[PDB]
Amino acid sequence: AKPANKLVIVTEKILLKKIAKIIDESGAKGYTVMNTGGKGSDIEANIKFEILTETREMAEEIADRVAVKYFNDYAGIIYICSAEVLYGHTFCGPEGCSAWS
Amino acid sequence: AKPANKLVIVTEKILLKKIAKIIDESGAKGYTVMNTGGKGIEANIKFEILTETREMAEEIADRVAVKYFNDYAGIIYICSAEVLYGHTFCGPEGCSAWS
Amino acid sequence: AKPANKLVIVTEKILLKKIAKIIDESGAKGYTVMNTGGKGDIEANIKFEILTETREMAEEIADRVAVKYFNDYAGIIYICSAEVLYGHTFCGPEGCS
Repeated sequence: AKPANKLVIVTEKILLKKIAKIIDESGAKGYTVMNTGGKGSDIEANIKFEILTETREMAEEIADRVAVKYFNDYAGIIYICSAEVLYGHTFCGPEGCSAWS
Repeated sequence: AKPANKLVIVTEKILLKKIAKIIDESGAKGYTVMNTGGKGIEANIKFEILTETREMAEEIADRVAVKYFNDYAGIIYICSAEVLYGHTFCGPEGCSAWS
Repeated sequence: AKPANKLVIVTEKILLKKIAKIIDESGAKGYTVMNTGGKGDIEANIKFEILTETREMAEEIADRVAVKYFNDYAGIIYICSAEVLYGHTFCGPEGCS
């Protein structure tokens, strides 16, 4: 297994393409996005991005860049979880996630 | 970053408003909720709630489970998280960036 | 609370029923699945989340999904720690004590 940070961004849907561009420019290999309901009826339609990164640095760079650009003006939360990647051709490369020295 | 507990509730979709009322009364600052599927594949719902303490998370879990989960299907679990940004979660002071 | 392993699988939507079969055959008690998007334009994919009482059960699901599909279909599998607080099926009738 390969260590990873899982970065989660929950914010306004209008920001979808701008945030995707930031993730793309970061070096992260990819992302998952989903429609959510958010209360922060007063439920509103949000989006949630999930990004695995190999380093905590990469995750903080994405978080910092999203927040600095948008979070004065738009509601949002960004948080980080630990994770281990078991399989993932792009994340782990072709040697896979359980290579030996 | 600020430590958080992430409380997840997966349950029947008919309980959405009922469970949202409990979360709103708890003092948690917000929640996300999403439409999901479970083994029937039948439509259900998933809430995710960040709390500043484990006690707050447990109080929400206890109240939801006792009120509904002896009558409706539901599962409640908790994970650790660290919050980097969040005006409402961390407050106007921010998420303690040098901690 | 009961310690648990949270296994997540993100893969192509066409695989939904075939992955669900592997989860069901594993001994896992159930799963949540959702429609998601991935970098494409974004394109549609699916995400499963499965809680298991042991690590080896999670890995057995991961290994079986990757060996059958991941030479031919895109996919990522990862694992997180969790604790279950309430869950009649996961914890048994005594609860998650």
